[PDB]
Amino acid sequence: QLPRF
Amino acid sequence: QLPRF
Amino acid sequence: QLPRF
Amino acid sequence: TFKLVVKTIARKHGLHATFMPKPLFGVNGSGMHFNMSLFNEKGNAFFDESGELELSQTAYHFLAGMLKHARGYTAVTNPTINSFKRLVPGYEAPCYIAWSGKNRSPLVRVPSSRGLSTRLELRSVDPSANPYLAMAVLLKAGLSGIKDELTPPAPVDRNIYGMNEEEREATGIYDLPESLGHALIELEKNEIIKDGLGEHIFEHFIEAKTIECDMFRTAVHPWEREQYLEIY
Amino acid sequence: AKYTKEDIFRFADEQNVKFIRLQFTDILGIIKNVEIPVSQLKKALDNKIMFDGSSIEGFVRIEESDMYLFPDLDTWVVFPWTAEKGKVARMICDIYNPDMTPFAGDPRANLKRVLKEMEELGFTEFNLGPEPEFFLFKLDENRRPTLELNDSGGYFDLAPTDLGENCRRDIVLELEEMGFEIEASHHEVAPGQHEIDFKYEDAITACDSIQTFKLVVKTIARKHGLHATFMPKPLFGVNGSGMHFNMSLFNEKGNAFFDESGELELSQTAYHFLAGMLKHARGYTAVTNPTINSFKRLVPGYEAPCYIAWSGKNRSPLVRVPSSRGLSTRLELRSVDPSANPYLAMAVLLKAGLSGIKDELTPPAPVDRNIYGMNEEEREATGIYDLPESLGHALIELEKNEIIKDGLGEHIFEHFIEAKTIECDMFRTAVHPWEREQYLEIY
Amino acid sequence: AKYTKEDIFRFADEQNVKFIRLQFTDILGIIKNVEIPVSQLKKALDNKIMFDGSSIEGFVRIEESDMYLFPDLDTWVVFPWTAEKGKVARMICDIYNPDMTPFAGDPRANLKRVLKEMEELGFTEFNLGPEPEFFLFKLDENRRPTLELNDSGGYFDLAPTDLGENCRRDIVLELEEMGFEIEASHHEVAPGQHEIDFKYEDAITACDSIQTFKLVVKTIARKHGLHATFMPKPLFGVNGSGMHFNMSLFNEKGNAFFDESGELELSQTAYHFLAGMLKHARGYTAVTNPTINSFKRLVPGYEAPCYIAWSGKNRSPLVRVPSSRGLSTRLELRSVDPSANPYLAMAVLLKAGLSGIKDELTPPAPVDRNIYGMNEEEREATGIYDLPESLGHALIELEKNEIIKDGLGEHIFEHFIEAKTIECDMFRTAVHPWEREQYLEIY
Ligand SMILES: NC(=O)CC[C@H](N)C(=O)O
Ligand SMILES: NC(=O)CC[C@H](N)C(=O)O
Ligand SMILES: NC(=O)CC[C@H](N)C(=O)O
Ligand SMILES: [Mg+2]
Ligand SMILES: [Mg+2]
Ligand SMILES: [Mg+2]
Ligand SMILES: [Mg+2]
Ligand SMILES: [Mg+2]
Repeated sequence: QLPRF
Repeated sequence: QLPRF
Repeated sequence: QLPRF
Repeated sequence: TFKLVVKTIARKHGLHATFMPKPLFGVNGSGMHFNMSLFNEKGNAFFDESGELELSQTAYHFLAGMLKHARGYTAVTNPTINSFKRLVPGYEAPCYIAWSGKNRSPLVRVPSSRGLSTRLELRSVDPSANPYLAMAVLLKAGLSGIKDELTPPAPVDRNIYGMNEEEREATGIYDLPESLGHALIELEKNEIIKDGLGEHIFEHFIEAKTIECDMFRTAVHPWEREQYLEIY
Repeated sequence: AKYTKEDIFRFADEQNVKFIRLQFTDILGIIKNVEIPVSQLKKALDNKIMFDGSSIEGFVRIEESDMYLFPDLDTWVVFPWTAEKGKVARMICDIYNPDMTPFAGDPRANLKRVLKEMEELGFTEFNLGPEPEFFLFKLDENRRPTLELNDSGGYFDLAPTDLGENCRRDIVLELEEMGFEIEASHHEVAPGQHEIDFKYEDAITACDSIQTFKLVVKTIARKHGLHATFMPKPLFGVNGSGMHFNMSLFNEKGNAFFDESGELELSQTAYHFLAGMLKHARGYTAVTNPTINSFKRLVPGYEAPCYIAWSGKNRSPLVRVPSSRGLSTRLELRSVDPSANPYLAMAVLLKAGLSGIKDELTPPAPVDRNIYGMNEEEREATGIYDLPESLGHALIELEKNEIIKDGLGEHIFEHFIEAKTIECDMFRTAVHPWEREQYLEIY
Repeated sequence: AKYTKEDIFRFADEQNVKFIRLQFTDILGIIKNVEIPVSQLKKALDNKIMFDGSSIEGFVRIEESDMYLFPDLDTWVVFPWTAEKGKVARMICDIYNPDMTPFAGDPRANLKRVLKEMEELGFTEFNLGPEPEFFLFKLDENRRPTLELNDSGGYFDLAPTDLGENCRRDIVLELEEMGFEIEASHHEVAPGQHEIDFKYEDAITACDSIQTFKLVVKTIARKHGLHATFMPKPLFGVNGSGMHFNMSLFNEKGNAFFDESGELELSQTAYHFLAGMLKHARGYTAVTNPTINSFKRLVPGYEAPCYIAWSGKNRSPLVRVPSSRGLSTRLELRSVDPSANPYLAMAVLLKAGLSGIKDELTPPAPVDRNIYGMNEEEREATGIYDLPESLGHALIELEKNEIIKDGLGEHIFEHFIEAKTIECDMFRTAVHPWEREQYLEIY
């Protein structure tokens, strides 16, 4: 869901 | 127009 | 007279 | 395939090939101008020897559709934060919603070639965009313009950059979104672009781009330190 | 017609070329080109290639304009330094409007128009022989040019000698191999300065040969770890680089400048051409010397011209008449430098000479008394006048003269004036290390 | 009369001075001096010291000429940085011919002559307040100036702060100790640029204070490992250094520029002075800006004047009228730079104002519409004209104007033109690294 963050 | 400047 | 040049 | 091959070959010769819209400040950006033409059974649908500018009514409807929803699909055609750094005046990148045959950085340009080579050029697209999504949204906008038979605005050739924002907002000239967040808002407002993208793609694209915008907004850049660490 | 389409296709097939550089020259004189694979060659020969014509305007371009790329078949040249992964060939191309009309802003098209006017007046051809001079500098570790010359030679000296090096010999050998008509080659007055002379061809062919010569010389010098520069005055206190033009006008009978029964064995046409060239010299000085560095060369004591006068034998005259006669009768203009655009310079010179012929002007008497002997006031009484001392004054003289404007065309004149005024403004507001060395400590 | 001979002898005895620098100013503005032991002081006070007057002519001197060295008693100043092996004192001296007549080639004598003319017309004194600006650069290991500024300050900013350094504070403290009337001191727009303001004194006293201020600032900056420069434009793209002159004319009643019943509370004398100053500005621009670098400062966008106009509140006017009135009424000329000779500039400005008063010229209407908004053509229709863009044009304007020649004197005028034409030629023929970076690989 949020690997970037 | 002005890449030099 | 001209030692600058 | 061209992106992949160019990157591989540049890596072969000890180089890095980048398609970032604006890798450096104060220098020209990178664009991916699209020259599109629509064909039918007879031939080119944009060509008409008896029409004004040798352009068919289909071409004018396509122009009207492309210009009407440009604020809508600007997010899809420029999906990165770095993209809107390219859309600044003075570097030949488009900044206003207008079309012309010969002007300094128009949003849509009509090349002088005619016949089977008649086409419309959109200059706001950058290499970072997804080609499939950009083509889908552009085709949807043009198709909607054709179906609604919208009349395009008169072309501008008076160097719109000459006037201020207020002096040109009186006419039909409008500004493109200045940031990815505003473009995302415009996407969330427009319905035809949503129909052209599909619910699944629209939702996932919006989620990813909102995450990207939030990540960029809360970051602290060295620009801020160079401007305020010593002053304050 | 030296080559046809079938000849070009046969050459491309047999020499195994995979890249073609359709090249042209902008207003500023920079060689530009569009690169196409061999598979597009047929389309290139159909005059169907589109490109951005605004690049011809240089950096002062504003709006993108589509233009055609009519190539010239006779300019087909295959480069030798292309390895084995396909060869590279070039053809100089003409620029045409989308309405099948030659572009007025193209220097080559402007030269063709001026030549058409000359043919209308009654002449056949305008033969030109240039004498370009260039400097050779040693490269640094990072392949950057330095200020060190390759040799401390002399005028006509056997300085490079045998046993390797001798970049002039390699350059002339490869030029001969590429198909260039080289008359002679020698060392110039300045150390590291070399001159190579050409054979006399037509105006357009001579200009194309000049551009190709610059490109080839730069490439070959880079091959041997050297930098070849055509800057009019790279160094202070040393002789500059010139591109003397030996021009001759021909008609159906033969050389129009030759007359066995005339004074100095010169025809009345030659005298009218001299009068026209001298009358408007102050006008086209800007075109023939388009850079700021150019007017650093036009200083007394280095054989560069400084006064508007003509002679058969004098120390640095503006126009010189070589002693050769017959079919070799010609007039030499010495104010031109290698930095100038050959097409624009030829156009303005031809316009001035044609105007002189039409008006039948009487040239002033030649001077042979060493005009440098007197002061400016003592020679201003006679017809001797000074050339412009800076690019701004030359630009003003251009803006005043009308015949040179007609010979350049409105588009080229406006864009040239804009670019040169920007260049002058950029140079004027800069702060040079000379100023710091002269005032930082004193004041 | 502030001091007498006996006072000078008493000072020399009590402060234990062993060296006296009899100093003067040449045409080019360089401070020169003859050094004598204290034992010769009596002879120095007898006006019997001989020296070579040709040094006043600068580098263009030809023949040695003997001249006297009449000192000024009121200019006695003892330097503090002299250790204990005897102190050093100076007195500004007048130059006199061997026939007991003041030398016409001395700038101070010329200023005295112009002041005598002004007193003949009816006025008493010409008060002047200068606003000199200077740059501070860091020295290298070999005690050579570099291009790095001492601080990245701002306009009126508290940039140097406390806790050491603050060279401006030390400079103003030592100037106050030496006996200087300092009004204020602040940081200028450019980083590393500082301004110190003076009190309003007589013309001669103000010029002497300017010269002493330059000397003291340079010495103190060298003490703290810094280089203080008064170059008009040491760096490109940054604000230049100016020496705005606030001048006021006095009579027996009081300030001649003040009139409560006049428009803008200005007398007719002030308007005549404005008309004279504006009419001949193109004439004395050469004298007020004598270096090549000076005209690099006179460019738009850096608050330096560029057009001949006056205003009470405008972006960079040539002449500005401060809002203060009464005895503080004055006219400010902003085209002067620190490199100018104070005596020559004051002489030419006084001559222009006096001519305007005598002719009763009507000044043009003030401009407050941001003349920078229009183009050159759109403002040339009105009375707005451009200042000379180069030293050569300014020298031509000098050679045309006659009133400025009368205010300078034949000797000073001839020697100034000679020296400055050499400077122009020296700069014109030089090859700068700008050209070797714009046309090297390009051509
Ligand atoms: N010459 C051009 O039109 C280049 C356009 C520019 N590179 C862009 O990204 O839009
Ligand atoms: N010997 C010569 O004539 C050389 C002339 C000189 N090199 C020039 O540039 O004009
Ligand atoms: N703030 C100012 O007025 C500074 C003016 C500028 N330093 C000059 O030299 O003219
Ligand atoms: Mg395009
Ligand atoms: Mg030669
Ligand atoms: Mg020659
Ligand atoms: Mg100030
Ligand atoms: Mg001021």
